Amino acid sequence: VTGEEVLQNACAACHVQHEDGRWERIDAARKTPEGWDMTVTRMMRNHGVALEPEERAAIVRHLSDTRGLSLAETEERRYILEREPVAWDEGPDTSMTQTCGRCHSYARVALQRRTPEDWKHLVNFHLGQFPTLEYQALARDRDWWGIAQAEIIPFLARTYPLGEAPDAYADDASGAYVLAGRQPGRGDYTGRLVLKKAGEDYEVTMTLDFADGSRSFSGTGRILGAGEWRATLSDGTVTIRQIFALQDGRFSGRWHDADSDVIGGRLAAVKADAAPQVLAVAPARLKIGEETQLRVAGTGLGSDLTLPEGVAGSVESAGNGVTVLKLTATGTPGPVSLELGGQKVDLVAYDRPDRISIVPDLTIARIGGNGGPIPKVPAQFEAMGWLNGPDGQPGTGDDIALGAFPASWATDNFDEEAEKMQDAKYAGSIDDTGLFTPAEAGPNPERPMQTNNAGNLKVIATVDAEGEPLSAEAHLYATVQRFVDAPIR
Amino acid sequence: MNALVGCTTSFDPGWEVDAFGAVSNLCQPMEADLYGCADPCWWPAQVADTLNTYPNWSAGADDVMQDWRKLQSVFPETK
Amino acid sequence: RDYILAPARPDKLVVIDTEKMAVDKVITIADAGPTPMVPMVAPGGRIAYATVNKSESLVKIDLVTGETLGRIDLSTPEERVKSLFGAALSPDGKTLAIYESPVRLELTHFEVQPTRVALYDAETLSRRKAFEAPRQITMLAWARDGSKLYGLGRDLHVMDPEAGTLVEDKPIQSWEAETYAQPDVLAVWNQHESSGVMATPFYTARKDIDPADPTAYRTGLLTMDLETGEMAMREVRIMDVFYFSTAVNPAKTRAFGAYNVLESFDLEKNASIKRVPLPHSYYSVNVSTDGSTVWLGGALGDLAAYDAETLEKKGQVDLPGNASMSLASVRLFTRDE
Ligand code: HEC
Ligand code: HEC
Repeated sequence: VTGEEVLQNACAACHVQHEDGRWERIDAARKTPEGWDMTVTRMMRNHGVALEPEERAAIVRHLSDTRGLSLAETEERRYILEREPVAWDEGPDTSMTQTCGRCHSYARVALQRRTPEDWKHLVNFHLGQFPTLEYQALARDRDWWGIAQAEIIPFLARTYPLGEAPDAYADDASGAYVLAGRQPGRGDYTGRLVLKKAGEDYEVTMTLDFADGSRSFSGTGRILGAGEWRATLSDGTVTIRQIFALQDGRFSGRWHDADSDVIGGRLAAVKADAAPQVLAVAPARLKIGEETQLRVAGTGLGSDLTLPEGVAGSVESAGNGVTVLKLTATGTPGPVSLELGGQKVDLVAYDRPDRISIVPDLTIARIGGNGGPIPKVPAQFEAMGWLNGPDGQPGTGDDIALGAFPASWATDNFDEEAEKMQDAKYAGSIDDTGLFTPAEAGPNPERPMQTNNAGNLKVIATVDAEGEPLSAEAHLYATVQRFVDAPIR
Repeated sequence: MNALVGCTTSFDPGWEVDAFGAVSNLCQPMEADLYGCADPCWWPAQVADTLNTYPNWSAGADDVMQDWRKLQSVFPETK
Repeated sequence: RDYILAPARPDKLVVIDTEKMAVDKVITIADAGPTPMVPMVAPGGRIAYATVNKSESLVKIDLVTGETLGRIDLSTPEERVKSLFGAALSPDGKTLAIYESPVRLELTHFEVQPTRVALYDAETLSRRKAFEAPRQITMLAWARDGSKLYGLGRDLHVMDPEAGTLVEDKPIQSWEAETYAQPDVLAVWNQHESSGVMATPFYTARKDIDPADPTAYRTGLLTMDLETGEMAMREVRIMDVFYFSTAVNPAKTRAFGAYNVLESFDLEKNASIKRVPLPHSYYSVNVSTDGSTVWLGGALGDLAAYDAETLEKKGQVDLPGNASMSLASVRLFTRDE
């Protein structure tokens, strides 16, 4: 089925196509593929618009291909599309953050462009569909409707004007690619991404090579609009989703477990036959006076290695997107760079980290399972190491990152109140990889008021060697299930 | 909680977290505040609003403490 | 003789005999889901009214026979109307005042309409008047003499039902602004019948105290006396806990607030008397005619009775099938023995 077909056979039942060709509402807004998915879903849910699976997919794809955003228009807000768990969401000012980011992310707003009249219709949609909106906290404290008309609508119109849709990707992304990235909780990886065009989609296989092993996933993907790549792949009973941006023949983005989007990894991929280019090096740190194995991922790297003063070593292997080095740093801690195949490789020499932090340092986990239809939502943590830097600055905007370090993980009550409730006892547990698994959902008769296995927790990580005074904490809210969720939160 | 992406910041008493930055002021148990949130669609981005969008969401679960397992997520479970 | 009229999802109104501490009658309403919202009892305790159907309709029912006597549908094909939490029957039982939050439903867009108050003749259930009203009004309550209609919004709005106008605003948002931060008021519970006083807790803070200091936050009590027509607002304690609603006793000497704890307040000293914990979260609060029993409801499916002086639990009445009351209003009425 084609988009034009669904527009005329389903959408036209209510949406008027003006004499100029443009459609009422439809041609007065631009948004991401996820955005269009949500709008079409509402037409089906709220207005009884009957759509077969093929029609639904066709219209959403058509809208993404003709009325989407450019990749630049998504800058600073891609976290919401990637379902990135380590993120921060806010509006341009207190007024917009409180008014438009108190239910769903403000990113949902920032990833749209509309005419002034349409932004007006959108605000009317909100108070019309959610009449108690003006009675809720942050709304009943002001003349919500008056302010919406005089300040919010004009702000949206002025800040996110319609503009023009970008041209759709028009090349053939088929071929073999080399990739590199990392998965919080497991580590760094290299690999391959192979695309094979099939009609308007692509057959896709992604292979992830970690230090301890490899695994491949196969499925289907497609490029939406200017450069939004979306794909679903599987291996056995495991299914993952790829949310990448494709620009200049290079993929970048995040992939995640289809059943638990908090679990996933980030990567970049370029054509395997490309000129010398470094994607990443793992590890990116060198423990002074200790020979270590380093995997430099990239294309056409070869074995021409030029090392600086404080580092000596050699190339152990090369080819297939990875050149393995054997290096040893000597001297004072700090940034160190070398060249391989004419490309710069940045590392960091150190004897011991000045401190470690927990990423994320504030997050949630959600109870689930227990016979219910909503699965638990875990929380992944990683202990990051740092170097004070030149100005000492134990924890400021100039520190040097050392990367994730293996560590011992533990949970405990955040404060006295949580301890009285024994939250740490019923809220769940964290394993040796920093993965926190929440408890069963539903009222727990063992707790006071038969309350849920929710909890106000603290996550503590402890790393290794030299001076060994490395510990960091994170604030974790083991909270309740969410019954409403969407492509864009 | 700008860091708690996807959670609500309207604390009446809230859904993911309460006004005191904890979870003890949320309904005890959550099931006791579930319909108070659902029926007037107080947190439509987190709990199904039966006032307009999902009128039949709680059908068959009148005894929320006993039948909470019947309540479904309205998101087909995807990315 | 005291009785309680409590809504139970998805389509019921339960009459509870407080003396027998048992269910008296279960009224089932057609096309009422997901839950009745605001019930009202006419003088005599025989006829009642209740908003239902996502607050878009209202039915008249016979509390003894359980039959639906009539119905009012506020919505039309081109305009969806929500009464939300605003619906009140006049003291003489002849007029229903219904709040209306409307949205016009065009082909492919919505058009929010100005909020209104509609007056219906109770006996015939006929729409008799409609006038624009302030937005953000939760509860509507009649003056005891029936000459004024009050609407609790960003200010206490005093409307003249006969003229269909807003004649006076009693300050809420600006109350003692030189001393206190703008009052935060969350109130959707209709439960003033036993005292003639519509009351709600509100939250604020002393402006001259460090906002980072807990001592800065205070809990106040707002009381709108429907008989005298006077509204009072005053601090009653330093805020350490939150209450969803409050009810005043017939004597007008005490107020009781509840959520996760139950607390009694002395309205003569404007101070706390006692506090006790609760087995689970509750929303609604009412007081018996003799003022000796405090009734908690809402949230789940049980009405809990507490001694007004000791706050000791006296008993519990479970609704049929433990059907939840959600945030619907729970009323207490009487029948001549
Ligand atoms: C009548 C039964 C409809 C059909 C068929 C379709 N749409 Fe619709 N649409 C309808 C209404 C009443 C509204 C306004 C209220 C709302 O839910 O927003 C809309 C609105 C839209 C919009 C704008 C939404 C916004 O973000 O403000 C879009 C982009 C839209 N509709 C798209 C759309 C498409 C692609 C349809 C064919 C599958 C379609 N609509 C059909 C009513 C009806
Ligand atoms: C809670 C009461 C909300 C507030 C405050 C705002 N929004 Fe919202 N928004 C809410 C929901 C529950 C939904 C999903 C509705 C559905 O069923 O599809 C949305 C959706 C949006 C969208 C997407 C609409 C589309 O493209 O089809 C946008 C662009 C949006 N919201 C914008 C927005 C703005 C600008 C707000 C401040 C005035 C705002 N929302 C507040 C819930 C709530």
